[PDB]
Amino acid sequence: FKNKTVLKKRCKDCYLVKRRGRWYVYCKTHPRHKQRQ
Amino acid sequence: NTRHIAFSGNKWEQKVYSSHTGYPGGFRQVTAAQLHLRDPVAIVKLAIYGMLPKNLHRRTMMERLHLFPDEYIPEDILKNLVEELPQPRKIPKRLDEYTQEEIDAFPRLWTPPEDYRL
Amino acid sequence: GTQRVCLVHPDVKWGPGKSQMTRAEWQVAEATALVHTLDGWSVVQTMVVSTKTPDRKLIFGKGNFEHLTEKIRGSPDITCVFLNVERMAAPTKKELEAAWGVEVFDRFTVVLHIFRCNARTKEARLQVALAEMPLHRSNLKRDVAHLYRGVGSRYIMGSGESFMQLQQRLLREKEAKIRKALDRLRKKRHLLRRQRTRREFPVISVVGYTNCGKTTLIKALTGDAAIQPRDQLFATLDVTAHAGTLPSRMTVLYVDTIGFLSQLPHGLIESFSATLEDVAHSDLILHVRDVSHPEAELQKCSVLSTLRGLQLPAPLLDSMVEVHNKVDLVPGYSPTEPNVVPVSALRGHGLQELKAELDAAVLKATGRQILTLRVRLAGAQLSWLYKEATVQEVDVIPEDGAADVRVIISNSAYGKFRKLFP
Amino acid sequence: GVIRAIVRAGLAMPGPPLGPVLGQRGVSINQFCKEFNERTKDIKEGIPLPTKILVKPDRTFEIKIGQPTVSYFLKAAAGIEKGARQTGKEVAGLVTLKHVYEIARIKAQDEAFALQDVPLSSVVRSIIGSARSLGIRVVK
Amino acid sequence: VKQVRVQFCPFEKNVESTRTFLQTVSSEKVRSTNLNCSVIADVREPCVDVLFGDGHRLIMRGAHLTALEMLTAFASHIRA
Amino acid sequence: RGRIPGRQWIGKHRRPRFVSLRAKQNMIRRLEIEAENHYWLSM
Amino acid sequence: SKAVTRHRRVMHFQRQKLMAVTEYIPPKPAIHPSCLPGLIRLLRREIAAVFQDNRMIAVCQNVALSAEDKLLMRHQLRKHKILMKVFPNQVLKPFLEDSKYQNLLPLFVGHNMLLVSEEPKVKEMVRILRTVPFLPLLGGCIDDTILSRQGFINYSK
Amino acid sequence: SREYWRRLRKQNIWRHNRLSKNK
Amino acid sequence: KPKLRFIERAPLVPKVRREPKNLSDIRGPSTEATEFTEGNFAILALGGGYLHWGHFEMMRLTINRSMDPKNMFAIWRVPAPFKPITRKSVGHRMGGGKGAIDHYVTPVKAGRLVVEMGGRCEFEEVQGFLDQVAHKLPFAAKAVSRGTLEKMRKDQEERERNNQNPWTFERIATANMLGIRKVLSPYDLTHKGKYWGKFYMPKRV
RNA sequence: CCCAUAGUAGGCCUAAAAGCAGCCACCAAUUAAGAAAGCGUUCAAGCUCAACACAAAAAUCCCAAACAUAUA
RNA sequence: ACCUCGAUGUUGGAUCAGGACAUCCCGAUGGUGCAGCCGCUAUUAAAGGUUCGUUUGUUCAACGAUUAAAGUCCUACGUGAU
Ligand SMILES: Nc1nc2c(ncn2[C@@H]2O[C@H](COP(=O)(O)OP(=O)(O)OP(=O)(O)O)[C@@H](O)[C@H]2O)c(=O)[nH]1
Ligand SMILES: [Mg+2]
Ligand SMILES: [Mg+2]
Ligand SMILES: [Mg+2]
Ligand SMILES: [Mg+2]
Ligand SMILES: [Mg+2]
Ligand SMILES: [Mg+2]
Ligand SMILES: [Mg+2]
Ligand SMILES: [Mg+2]
Ligand SMILES: [Zn+2]
Repeated sequence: FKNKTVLKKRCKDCYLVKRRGRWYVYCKTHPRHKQRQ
Repeated sequence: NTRHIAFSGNKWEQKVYSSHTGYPGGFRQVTAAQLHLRDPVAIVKLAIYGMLPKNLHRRTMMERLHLFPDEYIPEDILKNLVEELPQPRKIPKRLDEYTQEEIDAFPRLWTPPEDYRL
Repeated sequence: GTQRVCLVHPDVKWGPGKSQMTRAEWQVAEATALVHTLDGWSVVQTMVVSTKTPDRKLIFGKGNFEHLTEKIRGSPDITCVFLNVERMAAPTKKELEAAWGVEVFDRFTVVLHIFRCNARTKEARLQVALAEMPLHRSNLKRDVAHLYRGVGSRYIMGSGESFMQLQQRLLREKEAKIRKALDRLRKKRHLLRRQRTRREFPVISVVGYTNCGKTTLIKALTGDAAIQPRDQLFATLDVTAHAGTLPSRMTVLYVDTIGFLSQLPHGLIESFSATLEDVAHSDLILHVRDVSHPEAELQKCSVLSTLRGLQLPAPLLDSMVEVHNKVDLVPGYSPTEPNVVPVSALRGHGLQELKAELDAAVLKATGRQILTLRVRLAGAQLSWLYKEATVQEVDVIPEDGAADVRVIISNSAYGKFRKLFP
Repeated sequence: GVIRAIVRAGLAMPGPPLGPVLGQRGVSINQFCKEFNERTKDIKEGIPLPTKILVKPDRTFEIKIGQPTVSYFLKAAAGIEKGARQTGKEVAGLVTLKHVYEIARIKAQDEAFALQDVPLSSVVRSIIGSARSLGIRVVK
Repeated sequence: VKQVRVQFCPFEKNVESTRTFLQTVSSEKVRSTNLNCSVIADVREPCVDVLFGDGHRLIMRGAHLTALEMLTAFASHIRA
Repeated sequence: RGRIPGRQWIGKHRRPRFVSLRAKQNMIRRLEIEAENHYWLSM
Repeated sequence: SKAVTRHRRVMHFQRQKLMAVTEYIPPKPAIHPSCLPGLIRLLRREIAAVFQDNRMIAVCQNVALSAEDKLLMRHQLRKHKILMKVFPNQVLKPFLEDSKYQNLLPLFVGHNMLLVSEEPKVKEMVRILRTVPFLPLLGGCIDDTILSRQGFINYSK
Repeated sequence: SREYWRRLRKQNIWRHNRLSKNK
Repeated sequence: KPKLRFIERAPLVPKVRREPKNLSDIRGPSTEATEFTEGNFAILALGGGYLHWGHFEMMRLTINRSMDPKNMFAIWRVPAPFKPITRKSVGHRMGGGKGAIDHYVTPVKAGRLVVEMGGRCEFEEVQGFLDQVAHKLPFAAKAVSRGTLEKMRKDQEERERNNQNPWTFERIATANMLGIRKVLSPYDLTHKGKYWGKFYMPKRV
C-alpha cells in the first residue's frame, strides 16, 4: 500500500473500492499496485 | 432514559469530549460513544452544563438538575414531579410500527417487473 | 556567466612540479578545452609564464607577477583569469584578485563550476555539493565578508562564537548533512544493484581519462541510440548501466563512469564515490585510452592514481583490459604492450576483437564455465537453460530424445540445474 | 497441440530449428523428418512448405501439408532469390496478371490454408496484395 | 462433471435463458476443459439435466430462471 | 492551536472573514435603495 | 503587499461582500426538464434475395464452435449447394413481419445462423451434426411452410 | 458498398491503435 | 521544421538598464495572442504569470518528445524571455541600490495562448501532453481546441446573459453604488470582478 | 461482457528474430481481425486490445454548548 | 526593527525534564528488485526506552567498545533567584 492523492489503475486487474472512508486501489495479480487515498 | 438519547449524524463517533487531569500527559479525549458507554448520563449532563450560563449559579442549577439513565426514578423524585415537558424530537415510526391502514393508504409508486427475482 | 577569461599557465622549469610527461602547450590546450566545455566564455588571452618556485603566496616571482599584473590590468577585455593550477590557497586567491582587479579561477574551481552547471540528476547535484564544500570552506572569507559587515569582538551577547567561527560551525553541520545524504544515496544504490547482482549479470565498468570516448565505446558496443557522446569535457556525469550482447550471446552490463582529469584535488573525484562504488562492485574494468592525445601517459598515471584513491579491489585493478581508442586519428598505429586492443568507436574498427577479448575476460572473471550438458527434451530443462544461462549450440539427439547444449553457465546456475533436474 | 512450421521440402534436417520445439511437446523427430521427406518426394524438391502438425495427446503424428508458401512462390515466379529491402520503391521482378491467374489456379485448394473462396476475385486480390507488399509490380 | 443435456421448445417462448445457457456451456473453452464431459443438446417447459462424475443429478427448469442463475447453480454444483 | 500569524485582519496571512446571509441581505437592501435613487435622479 | 501577489490576496470585507452578492445565479427552470416528456438496407436486400432464392431454410446456433470447427462445417456445407449465413438479429427482426413470417418470431433470438439452400442435403448434414452432440437444428420454414425438427427429420427420411 | 465499410473499419482500427500506442 | 523551436535563456543582446517590475503586464486579461493562428489546438493561460527558461524548456522537451513530427507541428505564441528580473546577493540587507540582472522572464496574461499545435490530428491525440504541460505551467492553464475555446466563450456569454442576479459587479462598480470604488481598483472598472491580481476567476460572471 | 480463423514464419536484416530487436511495405480472405496497440517467448508457443456477432502533520490541553424540519 | 537598553544575564555541560511525531528501537500491517538471514519502503502506534568512553570549551564530527536503539525537533537555541 502506497499513499497517493490521485489513484490510478495500473493494470486491468486493479479495482477501486471505497473502504473505511477512503478510496483504495486493490490488485491481486500485482499487489504492488495497491494504493490508498 | 438519558441512556437512550440519540445523536444526529455520526456524532457518536465524531464528537470528542476532552479533559485534562492536570498532570503531564493527562490529556484525555474520549469519543461520545465511549463516554456514553462509560457514564450513561455524562452526555446530557455536559450538554446542559455547557448551555447554562458561565457564572457561579451554574453549579446550583446543576444541583437542581436530576438525570437517570433508564426508566427508573426514585420514589421521592416521582412524587415531586409536577409536569412532563413534550419531547423536542418526534420519534419516527418504524415499518414494524406502521399500521396496515397507513400502508394501504400510501400508494404503490411503481409496477415491478413480474419476472424479477428481487 | 559570459566571462571572458585570460589563461595563465605557470610553467615549472626545475625541481618539483617539472612534469616530464607533458608540455606547457599541451596543458594550455587542455585548459582551453576545459573553459570551452564550461561554455559561454572563451580565452581572450593566453600567457605561459615561468616559475622556478611554484609554491608562494604569489605563485610567480615578484618580477613575473608584476609583469602579469601590468598585462592583465592593461587588457580591459579580460573579465576573469584562469590559473592552470590544481588548487590555490585563499591567501593566493585574495592577493591575485586584489592585484589584478579580476576574479581568479583554478582548475579545481573550473571543474567544480562545469559540474554545477551541467549536473542534472539529484545524485549528481548532491555529489557536486560535497565536492563544493572544500571550495566553500576556502571562500567563506570573501563570501561572508559583506554579511560580516566589519563587526567583531565588541558585541558581548549571544553565542560567544565569532561570526567567522560560527560560520565555520554552520559549514561543519552543512557538510555533515551532505555526508549523511550521500550515505543514504549509497544505500539506495546498493538496493538498485541487488537485483542485477542476484541475477549474476556480468558487469564491465568502462573507465578512463575524460573525453577518451568511454560513452562512444559503450554506444558502439551496446548498439543503443539514446547514448549521446559529446565533444565537451565531463559529458558523462552519471553512472549508468547499459546492456549489450557479446559474440557468445551473453548479456553484459557496461557501466559508464565519470571522466578523470590530471592535476585536480583528489577529493573532487572521491566525492563521487557514492555512485562510483558500482565500479568496486564490478566484474571487469575496461580502461579506454585516447592514444591520439599527446598526454596519453600522463592520463594513464592520473587514472591509475584516481582508481587507487577510490580504493577499488586490487583483484579488480588487476586484469584491467586496456583498449586504445581513437586509433583512426593515429594512422598505422601499432600497439606495443600485449593484452591491449586497438579500437575506433566512431568508425567501429576493432569492436569485434574487443568484444571477443572482453567475452573471454568475463568468462575468466565471473567464475562461468563453458561446458556441454545433455538434457531431455520436453522436460523443460532446455527452456530452463535458455532462461538461466546463455546457450551457444544445441545438438539434438533424436534417437534418445535428448540434446547436448554448449552453455556458458555460472556455478550457481549449474548447482540449481543439477538439483532441479537430477 | 498444433505446431506450425515452414520447413523446406528437401531440408528435413532434424535438429536446430525443429529439434527443440518439436521435442518440447513430445515427438519422434526421426519419424517426423521421415514423413516430411516422404511428402518432399511426393512433391517437388527444394521449396518451403507450411505444415500443420498436430501432436495428439496419445503421442502420435498427423502431418498435414499443402501448397508452398506465397512469398517464395512469387519470388520464384518473378525470378527473384532475395526479396526487396524497401519493397515499396525497390522492385526486383515483374509478374503479369495472366501469370498471377495461372498461379492462383493451383493456390485456393488447401484445406488448412482456408483458401476455399469460390470467387476468383477473393484469392487474386490476396495474392495481388502479397505481391504489392513484396518487391513485385503488377503488370497491366 | 460427466454429461449435460439441455431440452427446450424454440417455437415456444421463454427459451432465451436455456438457449443462452446452451451457447455458454457448449463454448469451446468449457468443452475443452473436459473433453470427456459430454453435452447432448437435444430439443423438443425447458429443462437442463446435469449428471456429474459422481453420479449426481441437477435439474434446472429454465422456464423462469435467468441464464445467470442457471449457470451459477451449475457452477456451484460443479464445485460440489 | 489555530494561530493567526501577527495581527488579525492586517497582515499577508489574515484571519479569514466570511459573509453571512445577514450581511448579504443588508448589502442587497442598500443596493436596492441606491437603484431607486438612480431612478429618481434620472428625471 | 503588491496588487499582484503570488498568493490570492485577502479582499477587503466590503469587496468580499460585493463578490458574494454579485454571484452568478443560474435560471431555475421551474419544473426540472429531466422528468418532463446504407449497410442496413444493403443487408435488407440481401435477406430479401436470400429468402426468395432459397427453397429451404434452416437456422442454428453455431456459436459454440471453434474458428476451425466452424470453417470445417462451412466447408462441409459448401460441399453441397447449401450456404451458411450470418446476420444481426437487430435487423433480422423486422424481416419476419416484412416477409409474412409470423411463426418465425420466437425462433431468432441470440446467436442465429441460417442454412439456406434449394437442394436439401439434410440427411448428411444431420449425420455430421450427430458426431457433435450439440448445435441443435433449430426450427426453419421451407417454401413458406414452417417445419419443426420432427418435420425436418420426416422430410429427410 | 461492403468494401467502403471494410476500409472504414480498417482505418478506425488504425486510429485506435495509434491512440493506444501511448496508452 | 514542425518541432517546437529552441528558446534562448536571455536575449542575444543582453539588456543593460534594470527596469521596474511592472506587474500590470501580468495583471488583467491578455490582449495579444488571444486567437488561433495556423493551428487548431493550444495551451490557454487562465491566469497571469511569468514564464522562465525552465518553463520554456519543460514545454519544449515535453511537447517535442510527445508529438508526432510527421503529422503534428507546434509553434510558440509567447516571445522568448525578455523582461529582466534582478536578484540581490543572498542575505543582503535592504538598500544599496537595485540588484543586478539575474534572469529573464516573459509575462503572460490570462486568456493568452502559450503554444499552438496543428496538423493531421484531433484533440484527443494531443490533449494529454498539452494538459501535462499546462498543469506544470506556473499559472492556471488548460489545453483548448478551437471548438472548446469557442464553446467556453459562448458559455461565458450565455451565463452573462441569463444570470438571474439583479446585481452585477460591472453594474455596481460602474455606478459606484455603495461607494464601493473606495474599495475597488480603477482596473476593476474593466476587469468587472473577473480578475484578482494574477488570478482569473472563470466561474465569475 | 463476449470473442479471435487466417494469404503467412509479408519482405529485408540477421544464427534466429514468426504482429511484435531494427528498416520498408502495410495490401488482403472470409459476415467480421492492425501484416498488430500492449504482455510474453532465445526464436516459437501462448495471453489480452482494436473486429464480428448479443490530500495532508508541531511541539503545556480539543476548544462555547449544541442544533438538520412550526410559516421573514 | 514590533516589546524589552531607570538590564528580558549569553555558548556548551550538570540537574530535572514537559511536549510534537515528520518513529531510531520495541508492537500491528501493505509492498518489495521479500527464497531464508539481513534489509528498503509505506500505514498505524509517542505506553516504554533511546550507552559508556579518548582528544577537543565544543554543541557536533572523528575514533574505541557496545546496544534493540544509541531518533529529528520544540520548550526564552527549556532549565545560571538550582
Ligand atoms: N571514440 C572516439 N571518439 C572520437 C574519435 N574522434 C573524435 N572523437 C570524439 O571523442 C568524444 C568522446 O565523447 P564521449 O564518448 O562522450 O566521452 P567519454 O570518454 O565518455 O568522456 P566524458 O565526455 O567525460 O563522458 C566525442 O566528442 C567524439 O566525437 C575517435 O576516433 N574515437
Ligand atoms: Mg562520456
Ligand atoms: Mg497576534
Ligand atoms: Mg475484443
Ligand atoms: Mg523597535
Ligand atoms: Mg518603521
Ligand atoms: Mg523595571
Ligand atoms: Mg505516524
Ligand atoms: Mg534560534
Ligand atoms: Zn494491478
